[PDB]
Amino acid sequence: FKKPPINNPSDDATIKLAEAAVSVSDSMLEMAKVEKVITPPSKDNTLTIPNAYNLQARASVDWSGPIEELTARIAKAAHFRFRVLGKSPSVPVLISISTKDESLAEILRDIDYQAGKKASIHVYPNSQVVELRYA
Amino acid sequence: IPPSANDLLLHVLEGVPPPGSRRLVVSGGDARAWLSNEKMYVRTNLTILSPGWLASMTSADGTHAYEMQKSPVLLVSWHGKVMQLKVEG
Amino acid sequence: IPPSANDLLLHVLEGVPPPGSRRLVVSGGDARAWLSNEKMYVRTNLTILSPGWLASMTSADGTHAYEMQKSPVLLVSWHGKVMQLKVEG
Amino acid sequence: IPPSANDLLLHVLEGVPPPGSRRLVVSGGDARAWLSNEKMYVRTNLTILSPGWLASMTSADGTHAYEMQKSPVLLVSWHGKVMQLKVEG
Amino acid sequence: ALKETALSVGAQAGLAWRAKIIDEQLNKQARNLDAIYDFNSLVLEHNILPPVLLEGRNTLNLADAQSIRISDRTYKVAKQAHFITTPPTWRQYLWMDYVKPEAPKEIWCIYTERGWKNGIDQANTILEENIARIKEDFGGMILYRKLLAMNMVSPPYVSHTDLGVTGDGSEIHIDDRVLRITALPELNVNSAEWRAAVAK
Amino acid sequence: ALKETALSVGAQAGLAWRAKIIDEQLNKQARNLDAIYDFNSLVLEHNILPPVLLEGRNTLNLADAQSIRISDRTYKVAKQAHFITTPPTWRQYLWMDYVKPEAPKEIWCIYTERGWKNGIDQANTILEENIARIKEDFGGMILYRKLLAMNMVSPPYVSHTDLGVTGDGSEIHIDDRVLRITALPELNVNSAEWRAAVAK
Amino acid sequence: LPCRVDGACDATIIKMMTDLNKKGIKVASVGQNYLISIPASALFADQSPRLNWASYSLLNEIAAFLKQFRKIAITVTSYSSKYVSVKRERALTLARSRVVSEYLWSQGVDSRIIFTQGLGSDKPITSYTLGGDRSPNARVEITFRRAV
Amino acid sequence: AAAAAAAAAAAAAAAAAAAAAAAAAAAAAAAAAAAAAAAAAAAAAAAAAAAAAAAAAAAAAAAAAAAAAA
Repeated sequence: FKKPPINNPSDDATIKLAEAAVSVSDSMLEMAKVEKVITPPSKDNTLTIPNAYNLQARASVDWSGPIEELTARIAKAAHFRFRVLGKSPSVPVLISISTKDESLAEILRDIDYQAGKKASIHVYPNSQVVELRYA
Repeated sequence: IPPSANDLLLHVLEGVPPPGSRRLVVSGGDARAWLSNEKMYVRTNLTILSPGWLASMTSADGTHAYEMQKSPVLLVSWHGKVMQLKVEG
Repeated sequence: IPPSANDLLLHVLEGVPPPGSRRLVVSGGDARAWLSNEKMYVRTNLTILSPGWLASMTSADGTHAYEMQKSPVLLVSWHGKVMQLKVEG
Repeated sequence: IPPSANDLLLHVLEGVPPPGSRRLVVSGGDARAWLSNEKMYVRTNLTILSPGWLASMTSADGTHAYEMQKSPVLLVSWHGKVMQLKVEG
Repeated sequence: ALKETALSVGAQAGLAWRAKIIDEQLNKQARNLDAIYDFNSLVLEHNILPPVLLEGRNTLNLADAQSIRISDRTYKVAKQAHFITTPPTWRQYLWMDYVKPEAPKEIWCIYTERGWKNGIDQANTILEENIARIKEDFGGMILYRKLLAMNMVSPPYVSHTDLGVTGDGSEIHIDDRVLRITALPELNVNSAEWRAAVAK
Repeated sequence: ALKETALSVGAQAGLAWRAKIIDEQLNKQARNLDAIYDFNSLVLEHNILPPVLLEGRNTLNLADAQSIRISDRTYKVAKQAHFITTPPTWRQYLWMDYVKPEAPKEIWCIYTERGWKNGIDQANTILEENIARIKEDFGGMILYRKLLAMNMVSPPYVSHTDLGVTGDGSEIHIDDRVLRITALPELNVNSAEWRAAVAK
Repeated sequence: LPCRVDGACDATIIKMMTDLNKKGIKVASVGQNYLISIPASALFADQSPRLNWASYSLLNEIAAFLKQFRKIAITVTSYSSKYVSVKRERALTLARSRVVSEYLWSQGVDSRIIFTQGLGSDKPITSYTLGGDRSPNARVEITFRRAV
Repeated sequence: AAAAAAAAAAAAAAAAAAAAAAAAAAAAAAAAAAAAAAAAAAAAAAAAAAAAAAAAAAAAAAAAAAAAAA
């Protein structure tokens, strides 16, 4: 033998309150469906994983501050050259990473992402150089 | 120009009370609360949901410190559970 | 130039009383009445017929909100039936 | 320009108390302490560790003389052992 | 007179008992009321609590014997949009207050029952206004999202003045963004760019 | 009332007893706490006690309805670096005070047990703040040594004005070195020379 | 006042734990990871995603045992022996676990998530492969971690 | 309390009591995760009772009148 559910709407008011709950929560959902701006993954603009074996090493950083210094440091942690293209503004591009254990190509993913449109990262893995481009 | 935060949130991001405070006992959750001057400050790692806070910081280990007005009940999320915390003072 | 309506009819078009009111109990019909300052306001969906009102609004669902002077009886139409409602205060 | 030391540390580098003092009895270690004017002076050959001193001298035989504020307990190292000394006054 | 103070004994006990019963009757439907009064996913893009718009259709005012004014719809901005940190729950709006009253013949018994139902339905009217206030506030935010779609209001225009490292040497703040609301959400009267709710 | 002063008798006795138990419970772990709170090998090159830096990440202030300020990290210099003679132990920060209280039916017994646990957990909150204060002060010095590596603060710049034999003929001091701190440790805002904690 | 017990007692926890081990539902108790392992003979019919009517009593002290702990995510995962194919098998065990978690959140858990999944004998606890649901490999397992 | 597993061994802070088999269901400190969901206070979930008043009504610190407790 089985039981009915414990918080079950087994009551003529609470069924109306809970069918209203079902109707308001899915009406919130087609809400969130119509105003959810997305990016398609064909056109996401962010970096990929540049799949070089030096970039798949095993790192850790705690930081807030200006972006060119970390990517200088993760270039020379990845044994990569670091190029900068563009001009640094007087307000610096200020990002912050505090992960104690993740992959350092995915640092450069987090770098590009928290840069956004003030700057961006390119990786050339055959040339073994990362490059930081401003606008 | 607004003020930055309160810098005493750095102290209640540690466990130490503000100078010249009154202790508030907290029931039903891991939080500590002090009342400095008609404002309470809560060290927790829970997430306060209902009564609204004026300032917040967070340490390295996910401990948060909140400046808020004195409300005798705090509503938090613990791990997705809506939870109540009760303060005297 | 006349005033537009009272904008507090927007509040009593919802169920909420005006700020600083007195509740009036209503018998014999689905209405709520409050008295702000020598004027009562009635949230109903019935149609008040006899004592005359000074202002009216109506929501999306046919709920009406009436500003009128204090009369101890309201006469409405319910569904073509002439009906009486009785208020104390 | 700071003062050099206190020159009365020369006297309490010997065993002699400062002029116009009060004796302080010292328990649990070989030290002598006097209180001149809201400051105590300790002749010892132990090493005072916790409460911090304002001035120090040392004689030829490793006896030290310390000027410090009045703290009712002294923590020393004896021979690598952390040790407590207790003063009344 | 003793009958009157018997009624006054019964009133507050009935109020506190009815307050108790509807408090855990609220707490039995706690996740359902978070589904109903979900203010959390009604807030705007910069965690701005939306304002409460009030709709009144089909309005008359009898000003005097000589003149009336009708208007067809009235939209009012009440308690304007503002920076909320954590969104409102239903529990600030609906929770009635529980204190346990510790303050204590035949006419006493019959009027403490009529005091008891007077306390019960007076607690019911307090709860009715609490539901009324949350339905005002929440449906006003819903009425914004109608008129923000329907172009009768402005969205709020924020301004983020980014600042770099900030302060003296005793205190730094590293990424110092000051966020203001410049333009409040606000009904436009230039009415040609309005919309209309036609669906299928 | 007699029940209340029974509780007040039980409170201070429970506080002093709990103070006693955690004092030799501290003294049982005395060398372990010298290992934990080793301030001695945290001091700087000229026996300078390092300052206490406070980190607060991910900060919001709701200033009013119109404006918030977020900052990502906040570093505060609290109780700035200074010449220490002998380094702090844990015993100034953690030792609760033992006095032996010599000041003395059924309701008395049950409320002296509830006074006794009130004294016990109130002594526990005093100890909790003592541990909190030593964790603030010590981890602030650790946070310096992070930021001194990580170039967000200056090291202190001492100056040793050496003097030769000094004084009149009634008093000589032979090798007379005056040591000052000129530049205090101090957070730089010129932020391009900062570092970043990348390891492997 | 704050509550001492949270609707549960430790004597009742070990009373249900002995009674479930006497009826053969094996309760492993490692750290705070709790495992109750249920043979699929003791709940369902053979090679079916359908409960027997008497087995909801077995689910009754399963759910009343799951009253007693503060828990965040129960995961319920089911796997049986090979019947036709691994694709039919994984459809069976997915329906199997989702049916028993539908009954478990019909009943009382204070869990916030029940994850529920089924596998195609991909993790079998013995190499002896006697038959269908009478195999001791053919089982559902309900594992969680007791929070604080 | 911690019944029939064994007696209560420790009392783990930031937790419940620790029986001498396993972790018990009885809360050790005030600051454990005890499932409060029904408070009992005047003007809870608005701000607290503004204590300076001496009148008939009970005013909250958010300047609401607690008409359910006056």
